Amino acid sequence: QVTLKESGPGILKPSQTLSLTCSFSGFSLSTSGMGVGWIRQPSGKGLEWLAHIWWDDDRSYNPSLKSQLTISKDTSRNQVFLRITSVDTADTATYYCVRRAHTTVLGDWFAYWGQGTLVTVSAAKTTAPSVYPLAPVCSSVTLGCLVKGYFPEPVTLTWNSGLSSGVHTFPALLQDLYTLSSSSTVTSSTWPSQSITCNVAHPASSTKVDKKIEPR
Amino acid sequence: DVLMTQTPLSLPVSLGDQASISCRSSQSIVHSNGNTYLEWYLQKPGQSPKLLIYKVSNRFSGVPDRFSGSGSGTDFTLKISRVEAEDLGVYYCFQGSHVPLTFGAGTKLELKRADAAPTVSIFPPSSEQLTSGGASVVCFLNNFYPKDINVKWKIDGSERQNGVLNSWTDQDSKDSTYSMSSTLTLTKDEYERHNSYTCEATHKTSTSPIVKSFNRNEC
Amino acid sequence: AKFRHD
Repeated sequence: QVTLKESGPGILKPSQTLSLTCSFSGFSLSTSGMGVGWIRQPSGKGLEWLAHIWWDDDRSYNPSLKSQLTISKDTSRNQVFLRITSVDTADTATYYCVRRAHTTVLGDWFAYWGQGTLVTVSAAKTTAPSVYPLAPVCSSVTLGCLVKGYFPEPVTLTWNSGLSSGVHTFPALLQDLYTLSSSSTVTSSTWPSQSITCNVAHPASSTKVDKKIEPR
Repeated sequence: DVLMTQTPLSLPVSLGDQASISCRSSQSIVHSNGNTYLEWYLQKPGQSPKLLIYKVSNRFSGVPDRFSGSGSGTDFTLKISRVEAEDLGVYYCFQGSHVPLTFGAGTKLELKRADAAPTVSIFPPSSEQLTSGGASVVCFLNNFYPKDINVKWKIDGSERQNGVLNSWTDQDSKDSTYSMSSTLTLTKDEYERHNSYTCEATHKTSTSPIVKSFNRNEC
Repeated sequence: AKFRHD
């Protein structure tokens, strides 16, 4: 069975150096024809190839990033490394470790992919969310919650209403900080009579808020 | 770079239906050795890409015979004879002959359902937000089909572009619809300089935009 | 340049 595990620092500041390690098994990079390389994918974006290193230390780099990139190996330890100097927020991505051979027998293709490692590049400090209850403007009613200006991810947002509700919680996005929103749609008889609470947890800032939506 | 152009980038289909995706390259992807390293990958959410097809037309392991590839030079196609539930995801073509190795932008193979108009809800800034000097207006546009929607923010009648952030969900697992949230963020002073706030959406389900609005003075 | 293939 062939395995590939990426490891990295998780969060990194702009201008500092990214160092990535791939640790593999079920094959050796001393096998002539064999190579290991790297592909990245920004959240919700396409795949971009970075570099490939061969059994004999020949490499290819993505030429648009060549001044930033250095690929290396340790065949004895079953490891391959990638260094990206002076990163910026656009270098935020899931980084995949991939095997590829240059002979038919050994598999000339991207068949084996690691599960990938998320690297976030940000100057932000740990910041607790501002949680804002969104009340309807003056047979089913829609309520909302706005979770604004937090770092790092994740936030968990759950609703406490009072029998048949539809929840839409939207993927976070950057504003050096994150913002998320969520809607709940309940029956008319449910509100205002009985309370409805937006529940937000941001573990990194020790944040656990239960926000009641107060009618207008 | 060798540009890999996929057509379309969003392909709705019914189950049982045929599908096909085009891939055209900037240059020939024939290697010096005479082979054509055109590959096709499928990526599902949370998971890494999986190999489907190598060297233009060859099915990889575990790939059912409903899948096929064809083409030569700069023009390629992947086909699925009958689409099944497991086939839904992001398909990428890929060239591996020239440096750098390049993927196309990705093609979302998505589900078809009956048209559904959005449910639109507008929310004024919270008392909480105003207290701390900020003013966001939020618009939820929920459970629509198809995914194409035109959202516009209007303040005192006129369109507003700056300070808008949008978030979209993936196709809903339960009802196959799409949802969208839009937030317009102003300073508190800017917010109190204006009275009429509108979230306006156009969707193929009507010829007239869905209009939701409030008046700051009436809150 | 082109990628390595035998």
